[PDB]
Amino acid sequence: RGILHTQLVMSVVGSVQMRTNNGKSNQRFRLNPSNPALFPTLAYEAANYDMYRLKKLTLRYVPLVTVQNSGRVAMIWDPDSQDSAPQSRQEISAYSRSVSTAVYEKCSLTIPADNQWRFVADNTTVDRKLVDFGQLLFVTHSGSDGIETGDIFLDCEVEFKGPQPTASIVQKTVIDLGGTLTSFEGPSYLMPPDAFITSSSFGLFVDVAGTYLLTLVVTCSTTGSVTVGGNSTLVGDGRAAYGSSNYIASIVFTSSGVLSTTPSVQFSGSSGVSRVQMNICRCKQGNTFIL
Amino acid sequence: TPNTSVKTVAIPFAKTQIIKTVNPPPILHTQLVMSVVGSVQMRTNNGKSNQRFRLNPSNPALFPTLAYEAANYDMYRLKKLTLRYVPLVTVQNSGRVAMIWDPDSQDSAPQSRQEISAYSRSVSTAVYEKCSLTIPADNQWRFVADNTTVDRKLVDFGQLLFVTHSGSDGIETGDIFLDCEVEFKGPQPTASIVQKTVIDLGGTLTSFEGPSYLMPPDAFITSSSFGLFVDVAGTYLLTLVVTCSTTGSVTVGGNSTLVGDGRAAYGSSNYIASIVFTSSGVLSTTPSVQFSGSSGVSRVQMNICRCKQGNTFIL
Amino acid sequence: RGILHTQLVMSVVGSVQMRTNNGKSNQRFRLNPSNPALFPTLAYEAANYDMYRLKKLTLRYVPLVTVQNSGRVAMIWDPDSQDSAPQSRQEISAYSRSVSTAVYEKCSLTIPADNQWRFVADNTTVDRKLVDFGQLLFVTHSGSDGIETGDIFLDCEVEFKGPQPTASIVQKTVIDLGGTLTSFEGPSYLMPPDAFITSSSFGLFVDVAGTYLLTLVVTCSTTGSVTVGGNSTLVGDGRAAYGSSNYIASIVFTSSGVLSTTPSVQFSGSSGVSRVQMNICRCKQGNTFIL
Amino acid sequence: TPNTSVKTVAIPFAKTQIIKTVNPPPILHTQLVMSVVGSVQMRTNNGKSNQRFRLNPSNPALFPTLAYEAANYDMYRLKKLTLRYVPLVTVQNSGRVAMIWDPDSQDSAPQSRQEISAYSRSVSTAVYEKCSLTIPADNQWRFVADNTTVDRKLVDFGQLLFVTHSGSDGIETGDIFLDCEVEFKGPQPTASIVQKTVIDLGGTLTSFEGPSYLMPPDAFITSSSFGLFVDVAGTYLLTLVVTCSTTGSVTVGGNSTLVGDGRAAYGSSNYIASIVFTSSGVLSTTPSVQFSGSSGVSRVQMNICRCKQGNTFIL
Amino acid sequence: TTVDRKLVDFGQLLFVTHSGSDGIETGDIFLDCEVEFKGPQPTASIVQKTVIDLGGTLTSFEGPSYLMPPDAFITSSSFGLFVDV
Ligand SMILES: [Ca+2]
Ligand SMILES: [Ca+2]
Ligand SMILES: [Ca+2]
Ligand SMILES: [Ca+2]
Repeated sequence: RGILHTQLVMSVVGSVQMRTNNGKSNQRFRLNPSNPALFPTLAYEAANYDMYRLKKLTLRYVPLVTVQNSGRVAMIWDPDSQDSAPQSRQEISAYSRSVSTAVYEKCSLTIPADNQWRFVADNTTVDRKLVDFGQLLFVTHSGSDGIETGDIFLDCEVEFKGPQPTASIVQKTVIDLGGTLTSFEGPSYLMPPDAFITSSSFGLFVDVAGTYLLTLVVTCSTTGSVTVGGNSTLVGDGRAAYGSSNYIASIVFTSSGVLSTTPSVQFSGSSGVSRVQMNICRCKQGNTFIL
Repeated sequence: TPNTSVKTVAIPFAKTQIIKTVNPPPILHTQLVMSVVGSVQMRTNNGKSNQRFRLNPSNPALFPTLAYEAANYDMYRLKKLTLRYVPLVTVQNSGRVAMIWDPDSQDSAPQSRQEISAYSRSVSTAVYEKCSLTIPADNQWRFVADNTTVDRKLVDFGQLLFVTHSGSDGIETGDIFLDCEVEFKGPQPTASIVQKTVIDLGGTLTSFEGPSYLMPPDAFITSSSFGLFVDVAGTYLLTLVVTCSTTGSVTVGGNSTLVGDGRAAYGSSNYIASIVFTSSGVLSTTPSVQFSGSSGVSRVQMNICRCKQGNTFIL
Repeated sequence: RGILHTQLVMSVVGSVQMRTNNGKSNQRFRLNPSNPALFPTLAYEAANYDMYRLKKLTLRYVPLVTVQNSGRVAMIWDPDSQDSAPQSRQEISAYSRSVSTAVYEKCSLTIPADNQWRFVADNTTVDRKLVDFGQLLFVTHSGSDGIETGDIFLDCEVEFKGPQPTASIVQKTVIDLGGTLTSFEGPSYLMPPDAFITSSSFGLFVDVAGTYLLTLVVTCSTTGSVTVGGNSTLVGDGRAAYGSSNYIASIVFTSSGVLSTTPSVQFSGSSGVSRVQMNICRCKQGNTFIL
Repeated sequence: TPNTSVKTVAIPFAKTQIIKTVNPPPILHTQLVMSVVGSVQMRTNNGKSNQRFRLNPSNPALFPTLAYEAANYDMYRLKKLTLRYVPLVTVQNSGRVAMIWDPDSQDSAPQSRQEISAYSRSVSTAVYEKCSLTIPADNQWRFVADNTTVDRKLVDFGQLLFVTHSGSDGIETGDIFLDCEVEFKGPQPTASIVQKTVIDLGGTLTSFEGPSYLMPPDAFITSSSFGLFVDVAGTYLLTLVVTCSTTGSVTVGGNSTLVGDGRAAYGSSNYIASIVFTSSGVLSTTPSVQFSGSSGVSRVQMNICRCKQGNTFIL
Repeated sequence: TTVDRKLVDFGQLLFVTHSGSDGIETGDIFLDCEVEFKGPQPTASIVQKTVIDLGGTLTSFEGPSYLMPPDAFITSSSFGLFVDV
């Protein structure tokens, strides 16, 4: 028999109007084990292999808030991985596997598994449709806007066929003025609508809920302070440096996955930001820098 | 069969539990462990050390009564293990309490929201609603921790971690109970139930002679001051022996109060006191026993005994 | 068959930190019928006899507060009557008969009785251990500090062997400067840590929850007013007098047994208090003094 | 069998009860008695007299309908007696309501917390939670109270006391219901259902001719004023006959309102009025019927009849 | 510690020798028990507290019975204990 793995997926933040996978597109919750959002602990095993096959899948929304904040969390599975995110509130019952209850009460949803071996995404494939097992979509619509409602767990029995040299679990992203985040050599901790640069400032929203390690490489002309807040606190040893036209810093912070209308990591005060290069690693608290 | 099943849930109001003892024979044994103090940001074992709850019968936090019977034996098992968080609050206060068991006894604690859910064996419901966690047992015999070993991983059975976040700040939310059937194999004469802990400048606590009342992230020394954060909740008996150059005063902080006849004395380079205090184990950001006002503190040596309110000295 | 007697024992006041029998030592709840705390109505029958034997014993914590104040009331029986009060929170499960639930919910605890005749305490015995049936200990530890949580009832079937001329149910206590309450010729309405005198003032805390009658005899040099508040209200006819160096007053008040950080009966404004002599009787409301 | 039994209690939210009548025959009989007004300090029968609820069928407080049928008989029993406090409030308001039955009918009331619990037969739960008290019956036949006796201890079956404290101040907390199977032995012609009460200066009410609408701690006279605290909650018909020297006015206070055509007159040393008021029985610290402004009041004589809103005089 | 420890203990052992064979390891005494215990405490404080005044003897507090009152002597200038356990 296999081994179950309970894994944290989201911290569900409620909404008033209508909202999909909360701040993000219909790209986040792909059913591949090469996805840090749905698989925070199996992505390290998924870097060693190229074929997977799912056996048991349950979603387990567990509430956290007091029973005073009305809401409706829905959990939806697609067989596609390229269908668009749902548009209305009432385009929810038209899916195949769906559980939609109130915010304050726990749920469950079982997903029937196939028997086909599928590729583990270390790419840059064009068709995600034939690779993934499907999407997971999470919808909130009543109210109780800025409140951590609950959190969604996920249980798996994943087996892997033929191995591989390890896919490098360190991102590498580049921003230009007017550009977006563009990943390089994987994985997908950051999605492209997660950052912004100006002529003087810089910011990153991080919602995967881990403890990470940055290496800022920012091309500016003056120095700038680096503040960490909103979703994440410093494991406070953030040592930066200046020199030539580069700006180099290294940060250890612990995000919490919750949305906020403040960037998690923010760089301000400088002038003429042109490029920002990143590396994120998912480290632990012992990887700080002694003053 | 209509493909959508509407199920109704009636969330009533405050759920509580009522606990009676019988007790009968000359063995399940429920005990309190903590009172869960909710916090806003993120917190482990609620301000206590990163190593505190630790499955030996020679551990004062989990077994304040069995630790005396554990001194007369060497081997132990643990048969039945349940953790039975009981709420004390209505459905009005938000928050989350999680109960975690490690198979290690030397890991650290989260230090994230990521690590709370999938540890291996964890129950993470809300504050106002009851939990129940069971731990599967083994059949191995392990040493009772005497004459303290270093790698206490092959000795203990594991940790308990008790993580809360996103409260409901510092309120009596609930309390955690613990059940055991402990059996003991071949006996000792006894074990010395008096700690001996030593601090140097820049160092931490290093315990000798056992048991584990104080743990190394509980004390701090400076060139002129000294402090202990006793978080075990008993009534104790100290003997401060502090290598100073001047005299000083000893006050009793927030976690504890005197039985107010603490007699101390100065003399040679040593400074010797003897205090009887009663601690509560709740957090407070004051040292529970504080010695300040002196100069050139280098060593502090301790003896702690768990004595009642008649072992105080008399003016 | 016998006759049951439901009797009020405490008004349980919650606590934040850790607290035994709330303001008092491990002397209060001795299992003798010569104890006004555990036996407010059988102490009048216990003054006539010298041997007792208990038959049925139940404790019946009945709550009073709304279910918003978290707490933990514990009720503990000892077979000793000279063991010390428990030290920690977690030295509760190590007793023999114990029920510990939340503040807002009722409990029950039955105590198995013996068959030995034991002496009724009209003394000044050294060993209470062989006389009493045991202790009762009451512990509160979460929070909800200054709140009347509930009250503990107690049921008995007590039979008495050979009679006696009546033990005088009027206390007599003396305080000196720097001294404490020292009782004389019984009973035990007041315990020694229940009073304080200064060079100018005087106070008594009364937590047995009855209606009483004082005779203050205070040796001062000037007069002083007598205020009653905190736990008890005047049945308001308090007539005092002055004269020579004595100060004599007579008060009828009704305590409620609840703790408060104000003395129940307080005497202030005078100068050179040296001795205070008392007599307490447990009277009724008709024993006042007409103006 | 593990010596510690964890039992879970789910305290839901507001519990209520729903009461319907059927009624069928040409006999259990539920009635309201009070609406429990919680108080902060300590209070008996909620501001009413120390003697009010009193087990005769000739008592308007407990039997506003049977008192007319009780006039046609002499003996009575009481077979079934339940008291069934129904809450009207959520689990948010603290407090305590106790329900007490005495075998005496002439004792006083507490006047402490000591006397509430162990009276003989008492239920003392919280405000938000339901109670139920049953009273065991006898087989004796007792006189219906006519042509008022003095020692009404051998006549009545007992008292009801209804003590609240530590509220939740003056809020509609709950209400108290009362069930009876009353049977009557040999009949009278009738009984005169009109009180006659007389007050002198310094004295109290002394009732004649029955029944017990007003009770002696309900009225006060001065040299110049007069007041009644009617706490029975009906619609009545007064005839004030006050021995004065001057005229005066009559107002209707807080417990009651006019049917506003109260016609009075002066004349000789008497002063004669005739009022129709409708009282509610709730406390208020104003006299419900007040006569003030006169001089040298010596006697006040009364007649009260329980008349409906058509027995008012006309301007 | 109670005072009248007669209703508490089960008795004494006395172990009298005479007319020796002076201070020689002669023999040794063994003791057998089946002890059973009824209802439990938290613990008992296993640390003595004994106090001597001038002219007085040992008066023990807080238990157990390591030292007993004919074991110590004080003077104006000296002090001694005969620990025999
Ligand atoms: Ca590959
Ligand atoms: Ca580990
Ligand atoms: Ca006697
Ligand atoms: Ca009576």
